[PDB]
Amino acid sequence: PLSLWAGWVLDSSVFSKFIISLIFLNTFVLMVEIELMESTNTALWPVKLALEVADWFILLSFIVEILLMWLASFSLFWKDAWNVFDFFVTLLSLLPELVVLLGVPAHSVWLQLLRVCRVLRSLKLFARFRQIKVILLALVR
Amino acid sequence: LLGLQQMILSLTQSLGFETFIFIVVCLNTVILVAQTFTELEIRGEWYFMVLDSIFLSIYVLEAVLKLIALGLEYFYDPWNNLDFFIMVMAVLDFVLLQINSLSYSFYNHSLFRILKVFKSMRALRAIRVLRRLSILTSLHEVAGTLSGSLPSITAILTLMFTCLFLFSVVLRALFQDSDPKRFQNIFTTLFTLFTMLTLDDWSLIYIDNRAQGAWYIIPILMIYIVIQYFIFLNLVIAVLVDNFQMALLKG
Amino acid sequence: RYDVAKYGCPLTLELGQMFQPIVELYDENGFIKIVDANFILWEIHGRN
Amino acid sequence: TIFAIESLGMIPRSSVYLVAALIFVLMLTFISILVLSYFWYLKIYRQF
Amino acid sequence: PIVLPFVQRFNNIDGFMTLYVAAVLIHGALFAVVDMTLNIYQVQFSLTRTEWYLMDFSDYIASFVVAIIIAHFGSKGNRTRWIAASCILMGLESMLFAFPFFTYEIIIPGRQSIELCMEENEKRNIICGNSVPNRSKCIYFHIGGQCIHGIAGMPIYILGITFIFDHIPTSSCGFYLAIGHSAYLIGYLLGMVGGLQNFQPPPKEKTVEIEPAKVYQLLQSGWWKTFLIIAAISFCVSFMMVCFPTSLPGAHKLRLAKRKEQPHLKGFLHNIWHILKNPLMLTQAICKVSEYLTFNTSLYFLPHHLQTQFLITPGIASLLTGAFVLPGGIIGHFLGGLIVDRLEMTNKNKLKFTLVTTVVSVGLFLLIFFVECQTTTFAGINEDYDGYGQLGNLTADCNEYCDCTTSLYTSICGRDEKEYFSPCFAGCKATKVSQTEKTYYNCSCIKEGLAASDDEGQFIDAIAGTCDSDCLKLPLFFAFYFSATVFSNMCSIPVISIILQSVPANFTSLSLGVTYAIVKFVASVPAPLLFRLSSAIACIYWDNNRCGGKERCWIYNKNILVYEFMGIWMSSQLIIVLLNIYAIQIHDVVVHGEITE
Repeated sequence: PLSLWAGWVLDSSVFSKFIISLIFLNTFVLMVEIELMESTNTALWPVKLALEVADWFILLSFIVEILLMWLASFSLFWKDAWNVFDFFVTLLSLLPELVVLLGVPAHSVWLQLLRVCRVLRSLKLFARFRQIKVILLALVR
Repeated sequence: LLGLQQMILSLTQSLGFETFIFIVVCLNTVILVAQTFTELEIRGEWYFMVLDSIFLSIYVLEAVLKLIALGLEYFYDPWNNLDFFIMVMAVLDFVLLQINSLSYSFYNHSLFRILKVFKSMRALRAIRVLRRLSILTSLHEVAGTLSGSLPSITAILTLMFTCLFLFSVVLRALFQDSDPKRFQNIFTTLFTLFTMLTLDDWSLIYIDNRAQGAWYIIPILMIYIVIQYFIFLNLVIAVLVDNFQMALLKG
Repeated sequence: RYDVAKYGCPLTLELGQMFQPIVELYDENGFIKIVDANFILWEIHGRN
Repeated sequence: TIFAIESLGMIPRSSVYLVAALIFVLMLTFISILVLSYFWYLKIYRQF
Repeated sequence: PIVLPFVQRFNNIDGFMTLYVAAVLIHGALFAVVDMTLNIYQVQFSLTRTEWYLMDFSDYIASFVVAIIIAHFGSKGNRTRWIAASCILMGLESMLFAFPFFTYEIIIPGRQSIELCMEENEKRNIICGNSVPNRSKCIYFHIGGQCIHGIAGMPIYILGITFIFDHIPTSSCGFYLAIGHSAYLIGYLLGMVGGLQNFQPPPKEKTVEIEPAKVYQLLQSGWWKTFLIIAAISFCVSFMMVCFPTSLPGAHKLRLAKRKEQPHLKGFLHNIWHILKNPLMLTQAICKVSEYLTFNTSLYFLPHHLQTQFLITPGIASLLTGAFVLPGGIIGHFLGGLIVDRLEMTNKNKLKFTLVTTVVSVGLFLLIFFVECQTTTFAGINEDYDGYGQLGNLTADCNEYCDCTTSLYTSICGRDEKEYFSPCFAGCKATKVSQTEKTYYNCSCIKEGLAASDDEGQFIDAIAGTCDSDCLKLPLFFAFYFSATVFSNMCSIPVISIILQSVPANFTSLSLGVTYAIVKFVASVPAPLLFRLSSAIACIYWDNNRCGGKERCWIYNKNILVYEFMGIWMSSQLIIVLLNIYAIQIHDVVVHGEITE
């Protein structure tokens, strides 16, 4: 198991399709909930709450993703390439759950910065094309 | 009337498509450019739409001939797909006007706006099929050298799309309860980010945001403006300059 | 305990709206004029 | 003069446990899927 | 002269399986209708709960006395003919159950008893009990219907699974068992849905006292329609299955492929000796007994738990327990079958898999108990009515004025967060009723109260039903019950797959009957007595003033009932775990002895 399991779930095309589907579903859902949080549609209120809680479930999927990352080289991954930036962004995206469970966010929440951080991480971990990659290499050099 | 009908249709289609289609589309273009023309329509408005219906009947005859023609390879042409789409909306709005009665709003409504823009790509397709001859080789080569680097510019516009969407999300998030009245929804948001991307009264944004209580949103807008400007404009300019530069290096 | 003989019929105001307390003078036969003065509002018991 | 105002607000039900039920349904289904994939890979690791 | 390809495809194994699914579905629908029909019959037709227990046990004892005899009969004769005979007896049973609800609908009506009750008197309509006459005939009809129902329904569940065992490979035996159990489960769901869509009163629920009489007519009319429909469907299924040939072509092809590469009392005794000598069968039998006991206890106890803890009205509580015990159960059965079918599970791996499933189910039950340890809103039992009267002040002048009967007392909720039994005793002599809600007017025996309330055309309105302010634990408990039902339904399929392995092909008929005898006699007979003993332990404060011999209680002690039922469930699950940990070692020893590598 462990590293073999991480390799198998990375090699399987069903897991990659599922995670990218969850990624773009979360990005599409994210802007919907901020549009209306009132009693304009009573029948659409519990399902909108369920959509926000589906986003919380995507955060739990990020938790099991970092569990799969713990299954990898563990302590060696603490200092690496942009994957460690992705790990830090996922930690910052898990943080709003803690700051609403114990922080009482009637203050400068700064949930929006972490939200846009996880949004940009999702928009960069979208299986970027080679035409994007070559122009990105040109831009970084 | 199978393959024999197909080859008869091919020969007579060449002949009648060279002869009949050119003159009737030229007349349709003449009446349409005399029609759009919002000074002579009051010197008209009665001899105009009858000719529209007549030439739309001619166009649906073109559609009927193309449907009875060879079929699949005709569909394989994207311009012919656009023609089929245009004829679909043409028969749709024609029968909508023909049935009358109905139960929705009328007398120059939004659907009528959709119809006259439908007649606008009808005029565009007439213009496109009138230029079968004398497209001029100089601008033909210019257009080919324009279209040579399609993947690079499509990648750059995808990048600029992702960057604008990210900037829209972060600015709408940071501007909550900070008088959203200019950009209260997603459309007006992305339009304000379009103005910020097109250098349009963002200095006015700075001066009327200093009147508000938030000041740190101005450096954020500042750095976002300057990085997206320099990166995108420089990338597109460089890409198209080099694309024409290999063409210059060749013959 | 709230009531009507000492407190009157209460308002049934919907979700948040705009209200101006505007008061007019009245005596004996009927009202005299609208009142332009300086007003103070206070709750019966006390809130913040 | 006296007057009493009763204005409706927007304090709804929290429904936090109502949606925590959905949370629990979801990660139980994910655990069941992981267990099914676990047993499948226990069947198919002996080939390698 | 029927040589049609339709026949040549209908004699295939899938053709048999389709009619078996249909028969199991209609049997489940009929059983689900019959159980609640008997319950409402006992509630409405003025009888005692001991008779409900008696005619519920009649079906179980009929199944017990028919199982062994029909296994012995089908072990020597054709299974198809006995299945057709059972379906014929089933179709007769449905009409025999329908007949009393149409012939004897004038036993206890609201006002139609014109011989001894008169319309202008209210007290004389509830006395002069002529309903007790012409009821013993209905009791005889129902006990005969239950007997013939068991005798006609059991062989099916015996011989259909026998057909699956003897003529389907083990790669699809699990699938067929899973879809048969799912057919029974969805039959239970569909039958309860059809029953409760008609027994419940129409949207004119809250009219004058002709409403109970018209409900009394309507429920028997609906049962009369549904039972005749079920009888016609069963007779059509029996006639279609009669045309099936004895020698199945696919079964004969399977037997020809597998050929290559007298049930005497002495043989019966030798078979019982082999069963008793092999301790795996005994372990699986006691495990199935405990699983069935836990499932039946949960099904009987969950609606009562909802009423006593979450304030869930009986029919709504039973509807919730039903409609949310199926989506977990059918998925668990399907997964349990499909895992074995796809992965070709072995016996030791099956035992380990069942042990793991039972361990996680025990953990989930512990989590359920931990959640139940939380507090909730309390209704009643407030240590006397605020000092005004004692426990027994319910028979006051307000109770006497409007002539309330203590057997149908509901819960009203005042505006001062105090809940009162007997809303008519609460002092409300006026009842003006809205289209979607029941309420009471001019309440005088109530406390001060009148905190906020709400009305447009009048005032002083006490709403009906039990008010709840903290009911968010119910979805959490329902999700935990989903998981528990999944892991309870998923354990049974590997047990039956184990049962298949240790029995040869020629004797596989009697194993199902041997297990089902212990299912219906050892488990199903003393379990209701134990449930009644636990219920009597919990319900100490019976209604001794009028109700008398423990027929209706009011104070259901939540902590004591939760603790006792959870102790019983934990003891049963630990018995299952201990049996599995014995059987793992036993099967390992047997495998080592038979391999001796």
